[PDB]
Parts: sequence; C-alpha cells; structure tokens
Amino acid sequence: TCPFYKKIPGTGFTVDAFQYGVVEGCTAYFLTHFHSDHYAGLSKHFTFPVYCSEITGNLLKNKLHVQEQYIHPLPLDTECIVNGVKVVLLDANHCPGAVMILFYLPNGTVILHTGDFRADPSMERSLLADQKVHMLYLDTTYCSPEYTFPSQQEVIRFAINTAFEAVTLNPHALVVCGTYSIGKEKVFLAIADVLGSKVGMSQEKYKTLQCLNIPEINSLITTDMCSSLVHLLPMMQINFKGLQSHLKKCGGKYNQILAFRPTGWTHSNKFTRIADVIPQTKGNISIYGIPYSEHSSYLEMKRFVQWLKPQKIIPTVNVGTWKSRSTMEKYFREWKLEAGY
Ligand code: NI
Repeated sequence: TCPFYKKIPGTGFTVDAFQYGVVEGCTAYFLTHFHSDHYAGLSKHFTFPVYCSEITGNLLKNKLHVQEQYIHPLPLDTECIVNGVKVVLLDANHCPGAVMILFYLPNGTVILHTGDFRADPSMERSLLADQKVHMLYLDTTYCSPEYTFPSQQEVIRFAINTAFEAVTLNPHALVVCGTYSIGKEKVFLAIADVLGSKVGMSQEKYKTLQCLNIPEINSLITTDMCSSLVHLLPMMQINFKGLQSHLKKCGGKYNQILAFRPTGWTHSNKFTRIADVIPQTKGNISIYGIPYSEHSSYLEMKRFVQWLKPQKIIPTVNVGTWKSRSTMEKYFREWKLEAGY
C-alpha cells in the first residue's frame, strides 16, 4: 500500500506515488523528477492530474506518452494554487527538471518535500528563507558520516584534464561515458567541449536530451557516431567485454578506449582524494570510476537541516530497515542538540 511518507497531511496530495494504483483520497499526484523509482507506474493510460516542472512534463509527454490534458507544468520560484492549496516548486540541484515542493497548508503548517536533492548553501537564499518550515520530507540517501565526496566542480576538472591529456598523447583514443538515466550530463558535455567534438549517442538517448532545455544543445550532441570521438553508452556496457566489442564496431578508427563510470559513492572515498584516483586497465582499455554525486553528502545534508531547523523530519530513503531508521533518528537528534532548536 502507499507508504505514509508519500502522503501530504491536510491535503489530497501524494508525491512520487504512481505504482499503487488509485490512491484513495488523492486529488493531485506530484512528480519531483524523471527517475524510474519515482515515476514507476505512469503511462499514456494515466487519467489523473500530474503536477511537475516544465522539463519533467516534456519527458512525460515525449518518453512515456502521457496525454497533454493530464500534465500540469508549473514555473519555478512562483506561488501557485493547486486544488485550493498554495505550493512553490524550487530547484533541487539533482538532475534536470528536479524540484523540491513547498506546501502551505490551510491550517498554517508549512511542509517542504525535498524530492531527491543535493543540498547547497544557495538554497539558504531562495523563497525558503522567507518563512518557517515545520515538517521536512528529507532525501536521506547518504545520511551517514562515511559519505564524503568532492564538489561537482573538482570532479569535472579531473575528468576534463584526464581526457584532454589522453587524447592529446594519442589522437586515435576514443572516450566513452556511461549513462542509465537523466542526470550527470556535465560529465560528457564538459569532456566533449575540451576535445572539440559533439557527443554521439543512440536515437533514444538523443530524444531524451532534446527534452531538457539545455542551451545550445543542438551544437553539443549528435546521433552520427562516426563524426564523434566522445560516445555515450548504457552503463551496462562499461566493462572490458562491452568496450572491446564497441571498439570492434568503430572499424579501426580508434586503437584505445578511455571510459568514465560516474558512480555515486564508492568506499575508495574514505581513503583516497580525487587527485589520486586511478583506472582499471586491461590491454588498451582503461575505466575510471569518478564520484560525481547528485545527492547530498552527509555534511551538506547536516548544514541544510541545521539552517532550516524543522520541527519534525520524515526520511524518504533507507526507510526499509529498523537499523537504518534508528541510525538516522540518532543523527537528527545530534543535529538538533548541537544547533539548539
Ligand atoms: Ni533521483
């Protein structure tokens, strides 16, 4: 059944709740972003109102074929009324089109649902600064102190410097980048920019990127693989067998592959700096796992919550085990006692 952490009290609303059939009492279904664990269940047969960003609504129309009449896109940073309730969508610093949602309940309670987010100090100057938030529905993906990772900027600097050096030493090297969802487009776009290439990809993935309102996108991507020396492949193909096979397909244009897997966290983060990352190599193929995150680190999450000072926190991630739920509740109490709210 629909879990309680997907329901907004005092409303008929649900968030990211499309796989339970008709949720009894739901008048509006919000979708925070276009990732499959969140949209699971939507299709051309859905006939209830879906509220979302403009970019998420482009993907629902073009990739899932949801009918236009049920897609209700809202502008960001704008007070809107939905079924009698004031709401605001805020940028979540996750993937393209991802939002956080502020609900202003008729009784005076204010609720923030973060969706999936990577907390940032810039959020402390949005419309969130303007009133008190009583309840926080929080993306707790990396809510443990072992989860450190570098800034997105540091990781892209590493990637650009590594690719540029490799291709300048060997003009016959191909760069490959893995993907299995939207998000992390900076990785492949920044590498193609330094190399003076467009990124080549499948027709399905090009269609997906043409929904994202990225500026000058027609100048950066292509379905012509032959004209490109940065290829995007399914994350599943980023291994020695898959990459050897791909290299055969390129008809002797290339004699070396340098590949990137933009993982979330990996336990080499506890020991190793970004400066010191090394690849796995077999023959003329090298694979780099780079810690490019679109979720909060522990410290980023802690700073946001100690700034916001909510009265009640409802985790939305890692809620399936008692040991995880108890650990998270212990951190929330520490943060509150340290900061004095
Ligand atoms: Ni997500």
